[PDB]
Amino acid sequence: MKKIMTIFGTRPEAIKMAPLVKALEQEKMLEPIVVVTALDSVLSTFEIKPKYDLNTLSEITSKSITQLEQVIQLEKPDMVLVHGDTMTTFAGGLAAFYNQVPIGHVEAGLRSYDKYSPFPEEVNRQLVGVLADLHFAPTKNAASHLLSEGKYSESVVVTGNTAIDAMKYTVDDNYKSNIMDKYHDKKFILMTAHRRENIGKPMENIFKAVRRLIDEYTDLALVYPMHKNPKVREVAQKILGSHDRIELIEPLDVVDFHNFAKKSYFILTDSGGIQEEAPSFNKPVLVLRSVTERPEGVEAGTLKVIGTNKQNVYQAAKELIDDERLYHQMSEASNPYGDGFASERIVNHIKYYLNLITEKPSDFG
Amino acid sequence: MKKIMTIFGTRPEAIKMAPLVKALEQEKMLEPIVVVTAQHREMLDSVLSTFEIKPKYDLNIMQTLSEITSKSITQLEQVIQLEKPDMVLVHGDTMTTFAGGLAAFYNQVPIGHVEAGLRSYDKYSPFPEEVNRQLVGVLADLHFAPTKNAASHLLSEGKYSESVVVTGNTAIDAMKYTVDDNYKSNIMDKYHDKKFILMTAHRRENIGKPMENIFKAVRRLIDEYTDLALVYPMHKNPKVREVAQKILGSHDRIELIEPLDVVDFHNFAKKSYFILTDSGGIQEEAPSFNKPVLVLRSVTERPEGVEAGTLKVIGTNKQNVYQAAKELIDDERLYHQMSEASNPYGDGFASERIVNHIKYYLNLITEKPSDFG
Ligand SMILES: O=c1ccn([C@@H]2O[C@H](COP(=O)(O)OP(=O)(O)O)[C@@H](O)[C@H]2O)c(=O)[nH]1
Ligand SMILES: O=c1ccn([C@@H]2O[C@H](COP(=O)(O)OP(=O)(O)O)[C@@H](O)[C@H]2O)c(=O)[nH]1
Repeated sequence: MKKIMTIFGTRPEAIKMAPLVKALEQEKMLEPIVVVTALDSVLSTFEIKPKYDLNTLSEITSKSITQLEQVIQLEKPDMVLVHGDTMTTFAGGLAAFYNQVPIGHVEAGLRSYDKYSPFPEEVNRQLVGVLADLHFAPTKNAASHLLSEGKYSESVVVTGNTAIDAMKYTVDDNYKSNIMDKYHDKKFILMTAHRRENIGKPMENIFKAVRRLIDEYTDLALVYPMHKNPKVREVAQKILGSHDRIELIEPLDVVDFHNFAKKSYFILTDSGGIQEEAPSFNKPVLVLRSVTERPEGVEAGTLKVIGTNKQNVYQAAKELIDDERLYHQMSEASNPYGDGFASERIVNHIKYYLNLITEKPSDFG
Repeated sequence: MKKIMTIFGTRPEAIKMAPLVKALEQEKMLEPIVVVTAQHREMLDSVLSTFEIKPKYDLNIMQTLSEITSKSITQLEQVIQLEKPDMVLVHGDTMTTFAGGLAAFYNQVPIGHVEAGLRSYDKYSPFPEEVNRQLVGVLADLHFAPTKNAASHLLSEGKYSESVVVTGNTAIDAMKYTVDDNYKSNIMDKYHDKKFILMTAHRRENIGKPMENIFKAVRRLIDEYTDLALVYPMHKNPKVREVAQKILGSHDRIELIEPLDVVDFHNFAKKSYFILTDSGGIQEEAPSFNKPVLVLRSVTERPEGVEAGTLKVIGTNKQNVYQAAKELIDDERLYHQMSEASNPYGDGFASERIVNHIKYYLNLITEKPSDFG
């Protein structure tokens, strides 16, 4: 009945938007129109078929704006939903605004308050914050950023992060894997590293710290689904290669990654999405960054921001291994990012906003 | 020297940026690189000749709002990468302002926002200007706020304290260049025995009935008051002109004319009885001419002139426009209250303050200018 356009252009966004597309599909009064800019394995896992598959930073924005406008004018959606902070999020929000279509921002209000870090993500989410009619903040902290900036009180709602909802479709407590069977008698670290700010010396530092832990603790193993970057793979192979307790593998599909994460000892990562998922797996996370836009997990105790200095990475992981009570406290901390029903809240906020229902959902929480 | 790129694309924007380009020219340590995008093409040239400015780049851009933005960002990036400016200056809230600010940001060039912080706090009014100035507020490194009220909007939104500076509006600086001692006009001479209303209206007012309402209210005042006249420099839009002709045409004491060059418009505004307009720029200039303004907008981002007393916001309802104008005509005390009010928008030296803030920011000078106000 009411057309809800969902625009997304990356695999991490597809994971976060997929459960919302399923909730919009299940809702009788709303019809989702899926637009991919833009991944295929995520779309098949959640059984989503895009209606549109489109397809310098200036050229990306320029092309995205005009093509998304063509799709918006053809479909005439009642609302456009954009996610987070990528080039597509801003281009989709701006094309919607120019066509006077209401905008819902999924995962609204994250802030580093530094224009050049993350670049261009910090500016993208701040620019979308200007356009959006509804801000689906994942946490009360993100909602406070928007309320303090002067966004209208009633337009800011706390729903939780849809990353936790996606886990309901992927986790299988009877999951099977030959790599997991190989390390049945080991405690494995699950590591991922993709941030441009960690290319070069940060990566060498991280790998030497992890290699030292692998040498010192014989019952430890490492599973590292590596980004395809040839330089980082060369560096990974020199420090971490030819070791039977280290698995240097390709990126995992989301079913395999979530099930690996659920069996890991702890996670080492610079990922934003893994920080929101990890507390629901009861897995401590050591965040390989110097600044965070997810302080909620730090306050809850689920994560610890350790930077990329070789000594700090090594010492922080060693403390997690040696102090079982600290490990258990980080594992048991509740997820401040959601309870798995963010999509249902978002759907009911959309219905309320479009005058299809009288009840407005309460803030998650 | 440092390269200061000044990007602007419309005649109103050229009027406000021209005195700043002249101050950047006069400044020994800075070089202005003038980039014009020409959404307004013909009228933009007479502004450039009045102030003696020759653009280094003249891009042909100018179509949906998406297409304008899409074309402007890539072409302005090409100019930014070729020139490698030390700072990009954008003005106000047009499509060029945002596209130039975004291309500068993607190339990590510092951004100075001339006329920063105006807010209606309504996403669809002015559309797309309110959103454009809010989007540029996210990108800018220096916010040259025209008034303390505009600076308060930026400070309340969380912009860094030292990045927000009050300079006054460059619209008042431009009026120093539009004085013509040998000024004459045959239209003014024809109405030497009349009190004329000077009216201007944007093309967007003709989407729905606002323009028709305004014109019927004004025609009624011309019919009722024989000593009144109307001077209306019309946008070229054929649809605007059909509606003007159909309501205000074939009428004694009404001049339906072409857009005026800025020297004539400023000199017509000084001899008018009062101004009837939806213009943003005229609201900032009018107090310096001691002229009352009836603002044809439902929401304003210029409350300073309302507080000072030169401006009254009256909307576009036919009865309200007619009653508000009739009250100005009948109540000489109220006309006097709106006339003698001081200008809260500037003193004519905003450009010098902007230039010294730029020098300070790029570490060329130690003194930071004080806040105008
Ligand atoms: O090999 C991998 C690594 C990550 N993930 C998932 O991808 C998201 C995180 O993506 P990434 O770290 O690349 O991006 P970020 O979240 O930092 O933007 C989370 O949902 C992870 O569970 C995945 O499916 N396979
Ligand atoms: O025929 C005209 C009408 C206006 N102006 C000037 O143009 C600016 C206002 O332009 P406009 O109202 O079209 O745009 P706005 O300010 O509303 O964006 C002010 O400097 C006016 O003095 C002009 O030179 N000639």
